[PDB]
Amino acid sequence: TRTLWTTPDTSPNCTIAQDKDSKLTLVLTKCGSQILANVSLIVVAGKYHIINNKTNPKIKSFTIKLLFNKNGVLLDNSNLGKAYWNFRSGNSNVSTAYEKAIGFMPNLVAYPKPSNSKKYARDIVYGTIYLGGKPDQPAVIKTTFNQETGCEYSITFNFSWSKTYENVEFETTSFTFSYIAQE
Amino acid sequence: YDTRTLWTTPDTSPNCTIAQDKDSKLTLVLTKCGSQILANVSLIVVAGKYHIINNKTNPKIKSFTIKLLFNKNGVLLDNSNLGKAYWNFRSGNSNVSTAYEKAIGFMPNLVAYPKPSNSKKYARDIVYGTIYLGGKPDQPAVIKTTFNQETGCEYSITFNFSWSKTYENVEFETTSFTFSYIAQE
Amino acid sequence: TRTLWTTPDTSPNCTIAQDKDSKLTLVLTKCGSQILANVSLIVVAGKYHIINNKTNPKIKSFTIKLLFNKNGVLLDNSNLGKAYWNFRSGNSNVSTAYEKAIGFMPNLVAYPKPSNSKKYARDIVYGTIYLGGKPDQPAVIKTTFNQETGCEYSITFNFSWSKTYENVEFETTSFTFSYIAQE
Ligand SMILES: CC(=O)N[C@H]1[C@H]([C@H](O)[C@H](O)CO)O[C@@](OC[C@H]2O[C@@H](O)[C@H](O)[C@@H](O)[C@H]2O)(C(=O)O)C[C@@H]1O
Ligand SMILES: CC(=O)N[C@H]1[C@H]([C@H](O)[C@H](O)CO)O[C@@](O[C@@H]2[C@@H](O)[C@H](O)O[C@H](CO)[C@@H]2O)(C(=O)O)C[C@@H]1O
Ligand SMILES: CC(=O)N[C@H]1[C@H]([C@H](O)[C@H](O)CO)O[C@@](O[C@@H]2[C@@H](O)[C@H](O)O[C@H](CO)[C@@H]2O)(C(=O)O)C[C@@H]1O
Ligand SMILES: [Zn+2]
Ligand SMILES: [Zn+2]
Ligand SMILES: [Zn+2]
Repeated sequence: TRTLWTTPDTSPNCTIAQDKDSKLTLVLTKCGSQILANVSLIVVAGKYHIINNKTNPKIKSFTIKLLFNKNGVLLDNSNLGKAYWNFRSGNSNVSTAYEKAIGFMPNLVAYPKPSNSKKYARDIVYGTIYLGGKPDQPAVIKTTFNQETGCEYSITFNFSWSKTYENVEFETTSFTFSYIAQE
Repeated sequence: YDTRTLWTTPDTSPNCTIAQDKDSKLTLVLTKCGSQILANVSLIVVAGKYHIINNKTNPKIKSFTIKLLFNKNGVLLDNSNLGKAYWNFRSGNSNVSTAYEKAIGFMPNLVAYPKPSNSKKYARDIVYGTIYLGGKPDQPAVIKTTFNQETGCEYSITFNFSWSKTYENVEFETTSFTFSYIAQE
Repeated sequence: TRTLWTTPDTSPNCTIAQDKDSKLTLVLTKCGSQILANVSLIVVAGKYHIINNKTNPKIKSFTIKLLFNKNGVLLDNSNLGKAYWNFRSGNSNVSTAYEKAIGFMPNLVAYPKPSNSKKYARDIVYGTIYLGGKPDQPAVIKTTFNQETGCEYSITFNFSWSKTYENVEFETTSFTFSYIAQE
């Protein structure tokens, strides 16, 4: 129960533009009050698989959202599929879907839901990853905690780039970050 | 201090003094993962000289420092910029009710990061990161964290915030950054 | 056995271009399914000790390799010397070489060895460190998992820079990252 993850294989588990067009590899490891997170993305098909901004000047970003209920269970309207998001067992998952993962949720006092109170930037982490592992192909991964509506907690990953990439496949290096846990 | 968390609490009540009393909330979370401490930090400035940055009217205002000084037992000293009242081991979204007396396992390692001396000062006692003001991607600032370089204490963690862009009336409140350091014990 | 490391003093323990020309400080802490890593480097002598790209325009990168066998034991072709890598015991290392550390190896499903199949970028993490701690002296540390031959697992650090440095001592700030563990 110390690690929630997508499993480390490369089987598509995420829908960005079309069904199962990407494998989001996400590992959440609970280190007490902080969750240590490691993430990467491989797009395998669809609109975001091969980026060509000469042809499509406007395709410059996309978002992957993980929505969770009060028990920390993933809601089906998340881009990530519920099928293989579970507690780890070896290189796979436990046989049964979990019913509670509140200790992996982002803290609501640190990262409040939208309200009419002042919105602070501490609920965002910025990182840079590299497409195809090439140092001159950076893309920004912006992670935001608890800013989606229709859920009790949320983790969203926005990927964007500013260079005019020509036939660059969207598959990334890995990024680590952490966040304060709800409990 | 097996896997405990030493923190500032996650609320937004000012707990730090940069230029004037209680002008900011430093949110700092230190979690012990054996020989390394996993740290998560962000800063909200609410008043004073560093609250709203205008480098067109004040081009020389480009950096400031927040210092956490600790004694031989890992206890935070009162002359640190961070206040002592809400820096303690975590209990729910708050702190345990007794001030801690020992936290040596959360201190930066003295062999990895020696106190100042006339021996060579190696760069490994610094970690650099970039955070963003207001969560805007076009508003970077550098957070430089240095271990054990202050005097008047046994251990120290110093945060230096600086920026090179010429900001015009930009509120200094930041995104979060994670780093780790080698623990003393 | 929760931390494998190099002792964080300044005694040389690594051979880049000549014997014991550097001190790699590496700490690997097992946080369950993820290893939390912290690395820095001091070059004390030889070719990479003082960088002068006016004198040597093409000296712009070097690599430090850690190669491990099936039991997670460091192999002698690694740049890091075997006498310097062991589980922590206070501020030093245990007195006898360890026999197993498979739980510290980079996961082979997440990071496969080279083969005929498509190679994904998720087996790389990029970071930037700073020479002499100066903010205007960045160098890239690229860390790759399980891409070397002659071993069962590997962690390799490639240090490179794009600026023309003139008489700059190669000793760095520290970088943290994590990776998915084998067991
Ligand atoms: C710690 C850090 O982030 N260092 C940066 C560094 C500093 O921001 C700068 O030296 C502070 O004055 O900048 C580096 O890039 C320089 C580069 O920055 C671009 O944004 C700008 O468009 C260029 O004109 C040029 O200034 C540097 O090498 O000094 C990068 C380094 O990582
Ligand atoms: C992994 C990394 O930090 N990548 C950098 C990248 C590399 O440092 C560089 O390409 C060598 O591999 O540099 C990036 O920035 C570039 C500058 O170094 C260069 O001076 O100017 C470029 C544009 O003219 C560019 O800005 C890059 O290639 O995009 C930034 C990237 O994070
Ligand atoms: C979150 C992050 O990486 N932010 C970058 C920022 C963004 O990449 C960019 O604003 C998105 O469009 O870019 C910064 O640097 C800019 C350069 O990428 C650009 O080519 O030139 C700009 C000046 O005209 C600027 O230098 C930025 O906006 O400051 C750097 C920042 O870290
Ligand atoms: Zn593809
Ligand atoms: Zn304000
Ligand atoms: Zn010398």
